[PDB]
Amino acid sequence: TKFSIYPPIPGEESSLRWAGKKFEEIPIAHIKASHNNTQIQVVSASNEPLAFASCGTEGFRNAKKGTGIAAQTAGIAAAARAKQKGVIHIRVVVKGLGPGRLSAMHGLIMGGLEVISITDNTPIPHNGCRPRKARKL
Amino acid sequence: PRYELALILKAMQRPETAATLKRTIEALMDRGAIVRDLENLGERALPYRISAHSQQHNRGGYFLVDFYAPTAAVESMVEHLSRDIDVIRGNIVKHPLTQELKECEGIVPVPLAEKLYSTKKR
Amino acid sequence: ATPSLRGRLARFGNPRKPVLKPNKPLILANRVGERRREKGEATCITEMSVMMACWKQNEFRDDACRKEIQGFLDCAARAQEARKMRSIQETLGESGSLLPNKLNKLLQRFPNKPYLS
Amino acid sequence: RQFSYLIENMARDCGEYAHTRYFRGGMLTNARLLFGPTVRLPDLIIFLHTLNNIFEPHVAVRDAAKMNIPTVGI
Amino acid sequence: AKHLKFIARTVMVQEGNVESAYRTLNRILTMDGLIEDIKHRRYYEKPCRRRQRESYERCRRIYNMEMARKINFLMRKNRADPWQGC
RNA sequence: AAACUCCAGUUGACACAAAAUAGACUACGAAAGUGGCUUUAACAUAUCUGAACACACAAUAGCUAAGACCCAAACUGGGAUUAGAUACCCCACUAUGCUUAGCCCUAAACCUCAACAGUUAAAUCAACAAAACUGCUCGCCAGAACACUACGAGCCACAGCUUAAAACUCAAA
Ligand SMILES: CN[C@@H]1[C@H](O[C@H]2[C@H](O[C@H]3[C@H](O)[C@@H](O)[C@H](NC(=N)N)[C@@H](O)[C@@H]3NC(=N)N)O[C@@H](C)[C@]2(O)C=O)O[C@@H](CO)[C@H](O)[C@H]1O
Ligand SMILES: [K+]
Ligand SMILES: [Mg+2]
Ligand SMILES: [Mg+2]
Ligand SMILES: [Mg+2]
Ligand SMILES: [Mg+2]
Ligand SMILES: [Mg+2]
Ligand SMILES: [Mg+2]
Ligand SMILES: [Mg+2]
Ligand SMILES: [Mg+2]
Ligand SMILES: [Mg+2]
Ligand SMILES: [Mg+2]
Ligand SMILES: [Mg+2]
Ligand SMILES: [Mg+2]
Ligand SMILES: [Mg+2]
Ligand SMILES: [Mg+2]
Ligand SMILES: [Mg+2]
Ligand SMILES: [Mg+2]
Repeated sequence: TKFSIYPPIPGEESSLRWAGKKFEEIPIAHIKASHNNTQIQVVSASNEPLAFASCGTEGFRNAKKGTGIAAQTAGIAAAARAKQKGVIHIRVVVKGLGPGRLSAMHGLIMGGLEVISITDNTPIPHNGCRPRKARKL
Repeated sequence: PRYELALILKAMQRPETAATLKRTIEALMDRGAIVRDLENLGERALPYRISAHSQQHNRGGYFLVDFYAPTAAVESMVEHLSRDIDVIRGNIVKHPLTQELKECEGIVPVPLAEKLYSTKKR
Repeated sequence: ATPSLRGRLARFGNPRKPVLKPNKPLILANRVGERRREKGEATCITEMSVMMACWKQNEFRDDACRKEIQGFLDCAARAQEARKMRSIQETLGESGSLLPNKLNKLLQRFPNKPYLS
Repeated sequence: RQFSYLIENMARDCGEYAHTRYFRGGMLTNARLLFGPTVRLPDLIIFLHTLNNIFEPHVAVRDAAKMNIPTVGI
Repeated sequence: AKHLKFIARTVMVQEGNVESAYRTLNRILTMDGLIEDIKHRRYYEKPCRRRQRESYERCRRIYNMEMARKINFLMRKNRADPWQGC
């Protein structure tokens, strides 16, 4: 067949398998790319925490956490703890427009993990709560 | 006037679904309604998870009830659908067939605005 | 379809409140803006990160990280050529859109007339 | 420019003068300096094209009226 | 929260080419407007400032469309001079 | 830096708050103002004009009383910068913003371009801006400053609002 960019809906039967596992079963890599930090947490299909890493947990301080090298370092630290539990294929769910939004995705690949999808779950309200006032800096 | 009751019932068996529709159609007649038809849109999966009466629903039955009733019967029937435990979500809207559609002749081209600034040599 | 301008600006015939409040008159100019400078993309960063990670493990010895250095070296050579090729070629080469200097010679041959003569 | 060659030849053919080139400001209103004090300006100007290349009236239309020269124009 | 996961804003990776997937996803968010919306939602934009920006963006479009419409209309006249010498 | 560390991330449950896209639309309404869904009621006038004060409305802020509370946030406190910093930057939190019931009656309430009817000819027109005019009517204005003042009156307003002078002074604004 051809190749579609839309994810295979669970209900309808498909033929796309990864290591004999359906798309639903693949573990999920929740990335929260903030402006001053980047936390990464890998979970299974049944929401079971397997690995957690962040720039702070890798020995970075203050303004070094909001860089692209600290997010990549955090991906290698989470892709090395989850590869010992039998994780190879993951579903990336990026949340945030921070510096370590794409650099953490590269770090997960530098740990032996293969990314099959890229999901964006950045919080966008349909007017809800009021942000802080604009600054003059 | 003529209204349309978009009713989303809880996924149940045939005996329980028919008892709910009858109980719901009798409430309209008691408020002065003249039911006209009862269409079934079928049971499908909801677009989003609906939480009603301490229950999280993922499926439901879609039924339309076209009827005639006085203006005062709409507000009294909306309070009857909020207490029914087998009615996930139910909204009353004016029937779309009582709104004639004006004939259209097509798209009218719009010419750029003219004489917006003085014809002077700036 | 360019947005409309009917009943947008504050005028005498328009009874309704203005929709637009332009600070510069909406009259086409006889020139375009100059293309801005691009920030640019840093090159040979992945080769530069695996070469400095080997030094830490090997205590900054250039005898055990030889393979990594070549990746960072060969890349620099290729990247340097691209910068020279890109700057000269873009101006001389005609691709896609024209440049302002040549595009303003075309707009000055067909100037916009917001006056009568 | 398309008919510049044709007009110049006809002017030569009919023993008359032509100017199909860029009009330097002052040919008429400043002829004394440019050509000389004893110069004789045209008695009749025939405009085969009254507009310039920027779709505006030729300057000679107004410069011939200042010097009270009768003009013919298409 | 109440919608199905892994449908919205999801792109599948072809032959491990993550770069192309991230560029496609970022092109979906920029064309839809989410990227700029998230940048203006970090600090509250007062109504008066938000109305001044919409007018600026609407007058910029109008101008840019007409200038482009004239550049495409006069690009036919960018050919060689046919009356070279006259 | 301080702060927090019953903190953070995933999942699930869960609002008296606020209403992405559409909207490149240009609508409603007297204006103020109005952009989530449904329903009910509902949008003056068969000549025009017509009020600081009559009659009725009027953003935000604010008072009084009783509730609510996600977030934001004057004040205040802490941290930093600085010659100093009663500020800009960071954190936390309050009045307040919300609802109900009363009040207050202000704005760069400015599309600074009155209402109605009409014209595009003639001298187009100081300048700029949003081309220039005609008829009719109401309102207002006659150097600057003193003066969004003082006094007086009126007002649920008591550090208030409306209306609103003069003297001294300059030869400019
Ligand atoms: C043409 N005259 C201009 C004018 O001069 C004026 C100027 O007049 C000043 C008055 O004496 C003073 O009391 C007055 N002071 C006040 N406190 N009212 C000045 O404001 C005033 N200057 C002015 N209006 N520009 O000083 C006076 C002596 C002057 O020379 C009289 O003729 O104003 C001067 C600037 O103040 C200009 O330099 C002159 O060119
Ligand atoms: K204004
Ligand atoms: Mg301006
Ligand atoms: Mg909304
Ligand atoms: Mg009246
Ligand atoms: Mg009066
Ligand atoms: Mg008043
Ligand atoms: Mg008020
Ligand atoms: Mg209040
Ligand atoms: Mg707060
Ligand atoms: Mg302080
Ligand atoms: Mg509070
Ligand atoms: Mg206003
Ligand atoms: Mg009036
Ligand atoms: Mg005065
Ligand atoms: Mg005042
Ligand atoms: Mg007073
Ligand atoms: Mg008084």
